Amino acid sequence: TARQRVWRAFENPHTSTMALVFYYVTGFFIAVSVIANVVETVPCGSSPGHIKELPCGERYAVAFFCLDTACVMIFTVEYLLRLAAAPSRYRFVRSVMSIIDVVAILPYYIGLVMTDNEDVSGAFVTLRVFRVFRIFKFSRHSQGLRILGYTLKSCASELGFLLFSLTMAIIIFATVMFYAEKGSSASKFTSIPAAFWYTIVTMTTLGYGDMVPKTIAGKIFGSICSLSGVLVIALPVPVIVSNFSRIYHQNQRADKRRA
Amino acid sequence: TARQRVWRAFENPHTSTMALVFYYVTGFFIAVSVIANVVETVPCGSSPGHIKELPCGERYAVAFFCLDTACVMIFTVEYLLRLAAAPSRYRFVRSVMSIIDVVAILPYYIGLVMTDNEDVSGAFVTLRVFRVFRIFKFSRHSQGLRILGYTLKSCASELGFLLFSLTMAIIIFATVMFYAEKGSSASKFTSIPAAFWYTIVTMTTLGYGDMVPKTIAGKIFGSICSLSGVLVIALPVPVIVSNFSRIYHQNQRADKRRA
Amino acid sequence: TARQRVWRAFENPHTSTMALVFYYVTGFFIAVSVIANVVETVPCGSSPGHIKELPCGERYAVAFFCLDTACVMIFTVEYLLRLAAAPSRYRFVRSVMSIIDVVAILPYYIGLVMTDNEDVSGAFVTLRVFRVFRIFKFSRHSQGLRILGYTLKSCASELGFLLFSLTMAIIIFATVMFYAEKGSSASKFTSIPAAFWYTIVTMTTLGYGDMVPKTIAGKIFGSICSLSGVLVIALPVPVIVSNFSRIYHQNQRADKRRA
Amino acid sequence: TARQRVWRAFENPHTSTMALVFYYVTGFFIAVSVIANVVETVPCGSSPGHIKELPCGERYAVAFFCLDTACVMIFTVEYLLRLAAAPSRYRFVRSVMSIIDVVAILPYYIGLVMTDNEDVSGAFVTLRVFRVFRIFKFSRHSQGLRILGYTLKSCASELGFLLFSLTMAIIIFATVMFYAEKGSSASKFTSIPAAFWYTIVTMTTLGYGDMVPKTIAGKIFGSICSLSGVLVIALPVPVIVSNFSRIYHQNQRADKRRA
Ligand SMILES: [K+]
Ligand SMILES: [K+]
Ligand SMILES: [K+]
Ligand SMILES: [K+]
Repeated sequence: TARQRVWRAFENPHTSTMALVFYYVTGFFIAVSVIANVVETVPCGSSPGHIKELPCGERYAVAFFCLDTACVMIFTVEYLLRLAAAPSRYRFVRSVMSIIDVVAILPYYIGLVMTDNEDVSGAFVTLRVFRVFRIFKFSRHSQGLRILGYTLKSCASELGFLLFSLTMAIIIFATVMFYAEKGSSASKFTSIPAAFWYTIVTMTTLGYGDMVPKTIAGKIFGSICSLSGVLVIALPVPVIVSNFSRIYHQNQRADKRRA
Repeated sequence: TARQRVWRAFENPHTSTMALVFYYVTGFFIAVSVIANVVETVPCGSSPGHIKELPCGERYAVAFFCLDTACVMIFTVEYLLRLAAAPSRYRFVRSVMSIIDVVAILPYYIGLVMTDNEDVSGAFVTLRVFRVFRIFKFSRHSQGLRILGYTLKSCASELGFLLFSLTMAIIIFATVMFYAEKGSSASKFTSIPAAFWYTIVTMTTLGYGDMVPKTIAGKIFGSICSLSGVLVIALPVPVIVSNFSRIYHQNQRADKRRA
Repeated sequence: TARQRVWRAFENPHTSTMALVFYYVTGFFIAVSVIANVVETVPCGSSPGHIKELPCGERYAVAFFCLDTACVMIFTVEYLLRLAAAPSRYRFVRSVMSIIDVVAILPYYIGLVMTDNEDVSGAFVTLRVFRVFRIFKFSRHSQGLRILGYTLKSCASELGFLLFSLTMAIIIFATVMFYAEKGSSASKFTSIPAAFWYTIVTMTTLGYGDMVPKTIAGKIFGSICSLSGVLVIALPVPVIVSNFSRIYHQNQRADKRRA
Repeated sequence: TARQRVWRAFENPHTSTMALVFYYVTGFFIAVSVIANVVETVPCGSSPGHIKELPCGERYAVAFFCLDTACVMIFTVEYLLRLAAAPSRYRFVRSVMSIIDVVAILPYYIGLVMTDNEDVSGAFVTLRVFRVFRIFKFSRHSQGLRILGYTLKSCASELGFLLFSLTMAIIIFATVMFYAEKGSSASKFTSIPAAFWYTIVTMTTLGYGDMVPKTIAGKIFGSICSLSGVLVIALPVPVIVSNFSRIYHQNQRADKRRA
């Protein structure tokens, strides 16, 4: 029944002090890995023996590699233990969180096996991006009751419909703006996909201001887009508020049910 | 009983499998026409024998014309069958979906009969814009768009009042901003219609930043406009969500009446 | 009882057809006055006998003066009739709407009596601004049930508290940003009142981008300001939604009470 | 029974008219100190005998110092009486209003004892910033601030979770934007902390426009970030309004219990 004990330690950390300490140390390692990934891109000053400043990941490549490999060893042993402790190993692997784990650790090994092609580009940057997946294990650690997550799932149909309507509106407004502004001087509306950027920025009430209309027709349709954007940004608030109230009351009723 | 069978197959595609196949085929062609319209404006890049990169709709004008006319023939045939199978031709034409189909289908024929004036300026832009309403045919492919349109129809007098109040506030704030900003050096507030743009951008909380006040009075009234825009973000939500909720409740009442 | 008849015609337009036609013609004159004020600032092209283009109000000064004086005569006779028809003339004058009327018409007469000092500045622009008050008579004409107005009055305490808290937050964040950014190169945070503009723009989620932080401390506190701005723009929506629902239900219950 | 009478006069200014006078006097001095802090940074304009316009706090450093020390002596005396009249000195000091008073009152004395190092850089900025918390003493002058602070205390774990989730999303989006934008020419995404600014600006729907993506991948992920920001505008509203409504209901329950 050893698998039962280790699985109970993993899936339920507060039951045993050993489970709690393992949970806390692996959370600490997750946090240090995230911070190391963020910090290795910060340029170090004083330009030691170089024309320009180097990032922390290049000036201290060995140190950051040691930190990354320590974090990856911890994550790998933890994942293998979870795999060997799962009552249904196939079902555990089919879980989304196991997918997050595997896609978080495998970038390191892929970078290892491509050491011969050290000058790799496009795939190297993509692997370094995929290292961001380690953050998603925080929600395994900050696994507090997902009342907001449950309410977001409660509005999944509304969000899907809102995204479809947003796609329709974006295409329509982008067509209109491109044809209203294709002819301006040094125009940034060089195509309908180019106006996708303006439309998505306007309908979310960002307004960066890099692409702004310069024609009277362009400004009229940009105003229509702005009002549609006000509606877009404003709709979800009462929906989420009502759903959150309902779910919180359901959870309190379940609490008084279990008591 | 053949024409009415065809008509009910049009209304209810899920009944007959052949009707469902025709439904999915026309939906796929709608999506293809929309994507072709969006893509034909993209610059091809490194145009062969041309310094400037031509749009893909100009590099391959023959291929894009053939694809467009294929989609247009499909739409015209489908509309003609919808006209023949419809019991009341006048009322069916009066149905808003029929108007959408008509306004999406003529632009191709208008471009056809206008081939003598192939050197036009402006009108071709309007026709190519009107080609975008092929998207609205997707209303026939979703219950969400149908209920959204019903809600928008419900919020007609109320959203009209909100648009009227927004127009009032826009004129007031544009007046005060033009008069505060007309004297500035190299000012963009050259008139009150010119300040309509700044006012509508500020209320919607875009803030592109192309027109910003540069005087103390202008900045004061811009702050007032910004706060009024914060209120604008909230003004139409009660009406929209109340009408939508009423429609939702009546729909669930009908659904339980079905049971 | 003539005063009774004329007062009933004024305060209740739909009772008599004469009252309705007078109401509609004075509304038409209000609209034409508003449009004339907006249009007289639009620059006329072709620069007739001038170095630069003239606005419609200067190229056609006589025509716009005739239009303005016709509108002012109509407004003046209407206001005098209302004054002579009011059962309590002092109480009628004490009404806010009579104040709006008097402040809408008197700018014209003040401009008349200052014809000797035709080169007046600062007060002339202020009078032309005060001509915007004619728009507020639309809400006398579009006097439809102010459910939104009643709900806004229902939240008057909440809005007052929100403005006080907004003033506190603006002063605090402006102090912090000015002291974080007083030393940057060519800094636009030249004073705490200068940073009032940045703070009010950031806390409303405009982000024009003319004043942006350039220091690490400035960016940190700008991020705190941005989050506070998200809260500011987001709070009023559920409040107004609930109040609107409550007031609409109260009004429907009053309707079924009167029936 | 004199000390406790003084203490209850401090707690309940409306009881004794002399207590109310002292209350309004200290509130007026708080407002005066706040306005003096704000105004002393304004450039005086056309400095006599100086090319650069000095701030009013430097043109009249003696007058502003005298006004500041008057306000500080009033605050120090008022705090000393609050300390003497308080029954439990330790607990009263532990009360948050006492901490606010202390942190607002020391900066003047810290500047006093530091007069030897009158040539400091940076520390004086921190002290002058800490002078802004004289505003928070207005919490003693409003029930709205008190209930707002109680609500913020209630939304402690939940708003902590929201800040944690915002940090997670900010790190993820900053990573993807830095890696999409690091290769651009003259890019402002020089690191992941550098892209923290763009990410937090985009989620809050500011869009200053100083940092904008200039690559197709960057624009795609910026659009995703913009939509996530639209969701951010709605995420904390349910918690805030639910806790505030619970506090409001309990307050009305207590008020009717008073009746
Ligand atoms: K901007
Ligand atoms: K916004
Ligand atoms: K914005
Ligand atoms: K903006």
